[PDB]
Amino acid sequence: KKYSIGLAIGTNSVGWAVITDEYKVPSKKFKVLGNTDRHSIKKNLIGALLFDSGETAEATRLKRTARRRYTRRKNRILYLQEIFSNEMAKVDDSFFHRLEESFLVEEDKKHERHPIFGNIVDEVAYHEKYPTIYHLRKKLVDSTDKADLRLIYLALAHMIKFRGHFLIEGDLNPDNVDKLFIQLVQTYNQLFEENPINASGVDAKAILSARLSKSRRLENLIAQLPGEKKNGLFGNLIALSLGLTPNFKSNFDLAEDTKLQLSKDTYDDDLDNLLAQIGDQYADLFLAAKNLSDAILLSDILRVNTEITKAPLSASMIKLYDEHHQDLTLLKALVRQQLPEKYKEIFFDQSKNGYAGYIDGGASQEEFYKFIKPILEKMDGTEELLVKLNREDLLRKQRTFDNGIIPHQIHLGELHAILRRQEDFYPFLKDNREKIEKILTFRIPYYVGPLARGNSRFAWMTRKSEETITPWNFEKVVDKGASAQSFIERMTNFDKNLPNEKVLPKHSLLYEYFTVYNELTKVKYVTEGMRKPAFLSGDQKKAIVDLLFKTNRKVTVKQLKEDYFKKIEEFDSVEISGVEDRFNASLGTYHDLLKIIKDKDFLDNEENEDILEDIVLTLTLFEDREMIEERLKTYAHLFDDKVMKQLKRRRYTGWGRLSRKLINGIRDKQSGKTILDFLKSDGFANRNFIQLIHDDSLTFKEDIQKAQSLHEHIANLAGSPAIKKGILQTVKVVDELVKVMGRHKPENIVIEMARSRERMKRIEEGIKELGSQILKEHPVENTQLQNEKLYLYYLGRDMYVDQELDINRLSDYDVDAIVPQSFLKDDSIDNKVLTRSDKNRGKSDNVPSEEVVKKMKNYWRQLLNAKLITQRKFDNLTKAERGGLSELDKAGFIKRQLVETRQITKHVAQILDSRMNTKYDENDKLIREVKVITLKSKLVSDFRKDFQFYKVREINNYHHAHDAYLNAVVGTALIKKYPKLESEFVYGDGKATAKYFFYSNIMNFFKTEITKRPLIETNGETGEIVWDKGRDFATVRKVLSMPQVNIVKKTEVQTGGFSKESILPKRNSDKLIARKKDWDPKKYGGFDSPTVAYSVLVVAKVEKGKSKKLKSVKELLGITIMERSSFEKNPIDFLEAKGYKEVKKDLIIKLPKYSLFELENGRKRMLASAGVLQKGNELALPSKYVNFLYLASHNEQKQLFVEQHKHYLDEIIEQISEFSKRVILADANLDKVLSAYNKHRDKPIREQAENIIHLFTLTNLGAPAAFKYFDTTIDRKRYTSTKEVLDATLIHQSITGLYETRIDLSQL
RNA sequence: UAACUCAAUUUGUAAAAAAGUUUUAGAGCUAGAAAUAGCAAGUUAAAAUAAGGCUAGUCCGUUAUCAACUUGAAAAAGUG
DNA sequence: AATAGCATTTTTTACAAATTGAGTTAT
DNA sequence: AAATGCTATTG
Repeated sequence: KKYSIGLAIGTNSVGWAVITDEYKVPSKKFKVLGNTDRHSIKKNLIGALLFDSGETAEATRLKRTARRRYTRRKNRILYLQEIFSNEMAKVDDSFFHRLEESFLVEEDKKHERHPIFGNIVDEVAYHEKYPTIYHLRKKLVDSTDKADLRLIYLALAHMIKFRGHFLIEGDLNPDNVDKLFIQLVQTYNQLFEENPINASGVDAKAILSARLSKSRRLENLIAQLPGEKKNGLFGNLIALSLGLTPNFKSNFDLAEDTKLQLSKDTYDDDLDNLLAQIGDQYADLFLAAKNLSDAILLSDILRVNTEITKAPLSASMIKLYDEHHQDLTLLKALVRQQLPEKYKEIFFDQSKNGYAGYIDGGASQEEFYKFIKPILEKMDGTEELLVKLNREDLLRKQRTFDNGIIPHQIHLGELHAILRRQEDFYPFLKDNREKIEKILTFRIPYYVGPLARGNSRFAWMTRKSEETITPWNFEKVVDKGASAQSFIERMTNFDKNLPNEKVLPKHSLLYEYFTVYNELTKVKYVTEGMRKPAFLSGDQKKAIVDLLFKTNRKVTVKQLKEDYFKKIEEFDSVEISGVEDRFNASLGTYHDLLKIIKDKDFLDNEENEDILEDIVLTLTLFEDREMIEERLKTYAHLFDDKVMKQLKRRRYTGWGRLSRKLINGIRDKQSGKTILDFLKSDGFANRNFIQLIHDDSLTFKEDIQKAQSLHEHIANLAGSPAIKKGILQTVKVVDELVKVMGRHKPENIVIEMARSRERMKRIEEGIKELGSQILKEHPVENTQLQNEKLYLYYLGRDMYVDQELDINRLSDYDVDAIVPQSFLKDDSIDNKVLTRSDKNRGKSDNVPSEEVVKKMKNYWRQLLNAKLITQRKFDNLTKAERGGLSELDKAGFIKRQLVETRQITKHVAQILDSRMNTKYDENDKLIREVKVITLKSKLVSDFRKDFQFYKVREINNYHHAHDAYLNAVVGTALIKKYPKLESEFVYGDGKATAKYFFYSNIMNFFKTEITKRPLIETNGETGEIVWDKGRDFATVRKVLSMPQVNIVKKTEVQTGGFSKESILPKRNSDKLIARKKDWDPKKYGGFDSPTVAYSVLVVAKVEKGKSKKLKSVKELLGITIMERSSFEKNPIDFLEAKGYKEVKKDLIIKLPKYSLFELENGRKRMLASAGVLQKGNELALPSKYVNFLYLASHNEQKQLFVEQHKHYLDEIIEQISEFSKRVILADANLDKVLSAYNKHRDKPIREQAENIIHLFTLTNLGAPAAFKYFDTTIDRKRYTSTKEVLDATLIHQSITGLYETRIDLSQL
């Protein structure tokens, strides 16, 4: 017979259902393979498939890239040791050996146990002399004394091993705050007597370098400068000091929007363009700002002078040490005096987050400071210690989270010192001073990637030499350019219309030309004389470009109607019917090159344009000046420096969507003009790009089609890989159902798809940039930012009257949606305006009145600049003053509310339709045997709420299956009752408020009570009956009442990390796992808690007693992710090695996670691991009870059904008890559930329902979970033994579950 | 459906950084047969950071994909 | 069996591709 | 961001 398919596609569940003609889902009696009593079983063709969320590639990428860093840092140290090799031997036989075995216990050590000197006395003395590595570093930088070759390696290696960041370009130097601010002032002063600025020199070191941020410290630095805008030149010179990218366009009235970034590798190149345009006399402004900006950077990383020591970092680290030494000594005597009884807790007990916990225990700085703060202020004579603790400067370590600020510049400055000292004493240091710096310096560029040799899936570089790559021969042995090119060319699109070809760059002239002449051709004009607006003159367009478009970047219709009509075609008033504002397509690259080339002869002529295409392609391709430099040398012979050196200055972003071939090249023989040249003159047709292709008169739409894997297809979908998993299983589900129907494709298919830590870092960052005074009466809670009344008030200034909404008034203050809930159903937040009242926003029957937009738009551009909300929020917000949600704007919001427009879903549709519709007809046209209907995600949600088919998720997993049914129902109906919409829902080929009245009344044809609808609703053409509100509305009721629903959970081998990542200390346990072959976890610790990949059923024997008497056994052994590859290679040896004797190789059942077992009384179990099970049972509460628990939780007429038919409780609790006692088996907890029910019967009607919905966690399928029953938590009763399963009935489901092989595990 | 303009999320890749943790090294001191007392110290470093693998690279090693049965190296097909 | 503690973090630069949602043009 | 299989301890 005929049938359809419904599908409910989520990230964790594909729901599926089959309906026949009478909206009925058939049963069907499938075989049962295996060795059980059952040969057969009748299942309904409804069900779901559950599965664990698919995951993104980020965690593996972060770890993969982290592992590339570790193996490099190692070779970074190896490069150093290789240098020191031959000379170190002469000093110490095996110094490098003693380091490499540092970690080994004394018992397994080959050399002395003291790594540095190889005996006790020297080593003890080394530490006594230089208590921190920084001491040695400093002393090696200052002292001129010939140093020990081992202490030189140990300073160099420390500087190389942890070498700080590569964020800042160029060479900053410790040249530094107030005495460099005076130089900026005196520079800006003696450039400008006439505009004078002064502040003397007192409070400079603080107002910049205070407790608060860097951006808000410009407001307390620059606003102190009375009669200067901080957004002027001297501000923008203090702006560069903090670390901004200002644009000095206005300041020196320069036409080009010149922007300078100080850390950028482009700044010295960006310095030349501003001085050569402003003069050389203004150099001392930048060359005195970079001094102060340096200061700004160093001022937070180092607390020393540079006048005494040439190692200001290492020195500054010693300073922290000595303060750490003093502050300790003091706090030692201060405890011995006032609280000598609490000395143990603070200095001896590691456990408590005291000092003793701070050092030898796991107490961080933040944790330690939070436990001493109340003991400081109590104990008098600790004034500075609180000042330190409140400045984060109390008892610092030299190795701390906030060492991230130190750039490699600072460490290289010291590494250079040491070498410059000891080369005088060591010949190999003098010769290799280049190499030893370069090991610190060199840094594989991101546009090269893994230095691989055809064995890295991810790599892409090109090898110029095949020899090994070192930091010193890199540019010799790697083709950096070619690699740098391939980095981009392996990601940018091909031409859709010609897949073999590659898209041109978004700023290519030949492209730029095409964009305009496609937008220009359709511009129609009307004057005083003309009677029907005439389209643009094919012949005359070449002037409109040369006159208006080649002249400026932006072409204005206002600057195109006024300039052209009035000065070209003696035309008074100019009305433009094609476009009314600024043109989208600009020739900007023509006006961008014409300023730099200063030749409209070369440009405009274009007798050879192929040279200029490379130039602009190179500017888009690379971002490194160094890369761009060489690449542009090919065309230096035509231009001097100022013409070919400002071309390294120009940089371009983006790629085009169309190739060069298509645009200019692929022509027609009949035509004899390209798509660009045909756009420039099409006579009296002036046809478009989309025209030019598809016009059957032209040969293009053929050429394109004629010149033009499930996993690949699904992979290629743009969408969360989490949804890409539901999509693949959907297609498998479908593939299987079709086979169940004797390989007979369906009539239709209906698809459907659903939709604190982030806050903390976003709010803190925002609170650092804002200057809000949050904290004054807004204490911190890391979690409670998910409070929506708290997140939207804050985001202390209320929206309606532009005042301050109170905390009690923030609960009473309304929250309006940006657009009424009728136009767009969107998450409350990104349209989440809270007003004093709704009566401020205006009429709810459209978008807010112009009056409030006229009123507040001047403030709406003060938070768009602050970037609080997207600019598309301000488009609708300002749409009252722009236009206003018209009766077409509303009809389109009410049409898209039911029609799926999301691209993922369309593809799901394209994929499914393509797979069903394979056969063709007489005239090469496709046969559409199966119709795929995409339905939005609120038809059924309404259909259920409207017609008493309510959903309660908590009860069981049927909702996903039920939805795929309803989705099938509505889908076949809305296609029967409106067949004209098979171009709107199906995949394949005042009147605005009348399209609205269609869309918004489409679903009313189900009803019976609108203000009188007929009983049998029919077709608007055929005599086909489509909905029989008498019969069909009780078949739907019937289906949701069906208790046997096919629920299946994907069986999945586990992948990912070997174990928990925590490196635990040494311990006596076989649960520890060695981090390294010869690293006995008795001695060295390791990991525990490995993830098992899958279990296997071993049937074999094990030796018993000293007799080695084989005793037979049958148990589950967990093959861990790390074990796995070993066990698969040779399962017998792996298992024999485990102690198993005479393994039955035929009986080794592979058991991945979620394997279902049927035990007795239909009690079912899913193995979660070798030694824990989870609830494999699903409870079907009858439909009667479901609708009760929804209303009981929660127009007037069905309320009475709650009070009446009440006490559905007593019978619910029962069904739960009868289930919990049969399959769950959590005696104590079911006795606490009952015991807590009976003592809450005097609690309201709703409350008892709200806790029964909490009760289903007990009976829910999957892992036991804790849950509350009123004010009584109920700890999870887990299943921590698989013994029972070993003699149960392993069930092998098919993806639907309709096919089963059941194996009774009474093997042995 | 296509190009176009403007501004948000999602996905994928590469290059870098700072910590954390683990063992060792940094002679603890007296008093006591010992348990235990008193006190002195404490900030640093080396090395490991998936076990590892062969393709031996300054590469690869945590994504995706997985009922059963028969057939296939696999992909996949066939089976009610 | 009931019971309880446990889980590696954070930061920067560079690029590409779709999507979504406000506009002009056309098939 | 929880959520849930390890780990160990208990009478």
